[PDB]
Amino acid sequence: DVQLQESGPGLVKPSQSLSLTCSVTDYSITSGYYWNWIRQFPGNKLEWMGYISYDGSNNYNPSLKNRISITRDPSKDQFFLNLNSVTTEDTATYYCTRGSLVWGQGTLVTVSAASTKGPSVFPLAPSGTAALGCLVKDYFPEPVTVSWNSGALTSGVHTFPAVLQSSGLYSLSSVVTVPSSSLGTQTYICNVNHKPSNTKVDKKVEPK
Amino acid sequence: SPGTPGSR
Amino acid sequence: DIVMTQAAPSVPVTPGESVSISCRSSKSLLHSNGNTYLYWFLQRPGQSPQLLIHRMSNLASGVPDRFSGSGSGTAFTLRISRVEAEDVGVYYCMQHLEYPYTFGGGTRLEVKRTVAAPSVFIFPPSDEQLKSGTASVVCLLNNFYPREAKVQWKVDNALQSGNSQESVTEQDSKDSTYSLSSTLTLSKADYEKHKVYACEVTHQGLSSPVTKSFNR
Repeated sequence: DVQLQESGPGLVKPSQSLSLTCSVTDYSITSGYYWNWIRQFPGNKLEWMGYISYDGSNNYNPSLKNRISITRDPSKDQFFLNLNSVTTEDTATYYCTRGSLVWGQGTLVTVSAASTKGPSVFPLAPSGTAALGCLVKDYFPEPVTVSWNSGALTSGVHTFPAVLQSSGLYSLSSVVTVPSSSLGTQTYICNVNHKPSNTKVDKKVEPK
Repeated sequence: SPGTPGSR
Repeated sequence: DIVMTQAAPSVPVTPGESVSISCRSSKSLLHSNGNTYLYWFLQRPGQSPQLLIHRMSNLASGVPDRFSGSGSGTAFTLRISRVEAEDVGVYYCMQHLEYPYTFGGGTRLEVKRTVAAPSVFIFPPSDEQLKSGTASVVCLLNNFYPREAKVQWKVDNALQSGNSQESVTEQDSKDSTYSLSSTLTLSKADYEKHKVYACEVTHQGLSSPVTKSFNR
């Protein structure tokens, strides 16, 4: 089946260029269709950026026409987005699409002059059922992923959306509700992954 | 047509 | 540019029942070829948007037939019959008549369920964090419905303001509930000056506002 996948950096500095690639599997980009870039801002507003057609002809959103370039490599079934002179306003999740029907998974790009920073991981200790968790604090940029007991624990897990603190660093909590009688039989370890900083942290959470 | 052109 | 408007930010719906979502355009989307160029998308939490309806009333490939579209000129409706848990997310209309293609602001579909009170937990700052000079106090509200919930931080019976941040999960598909995390952030110095830390929760499912607290 036809599938699309975005690739590129997750963090770009202002004034520099954003360069994303859409790799198309099981379809030749010369065979038909428009091949679009669509982005979604924080807050969820969607914007159509432009397309490249099956013949390589472009069509750009007028609001971006001066900064944007959409090109392709038919021999590799790839098409590209280049956005010049980026600002903080270009922070968004970028999707490539074939027409309106086939979508990539999206890739988050943060535009900021701030340095990559790994999280601190603090326990939220448990005081029928007991709640416990991990506070994943002071990381940049998004995203982090959190699993519990290496993925063996999924039931009752809530990993909250990150909040942007005034410092410009993110914070989130991941919690799990658990039988209070299992606190002495099963250990609870949160596995925190922050790919942008190459950080992997396992934190054991035990009763206070 | 304003729609996405399909396979040629 | 054509301006697309979705008047409703969200709509609640009982599972098994039907719901209509409205969209409007600033210009007619009818073309001389007879088609009206209005598309509908659903974006489920954590997922890419997916096409539901193209050209106003045509069901897209691989989409359940409980989704249908109708309209005329500048007014359009997506109907979802027999709403199920998998239908939660944000529904967007998009005009496809003229470049640039433009999207409505979206309408979130909420599954309506019985009122559920949150289970509330308070977490003091860890000893590890307290070394850093900052103290984070966390209040957890677990598995509640509806979404509206007030969290009041009280430090020695004094009402806090502008020193906490909240986060809410997307409506899940296992029990149609929300969960909420509230983090009170203080300096270690300010934290150690006080004793009683309290999180007061107001919610429809509670008989009265519930307070969870600890002594430092």
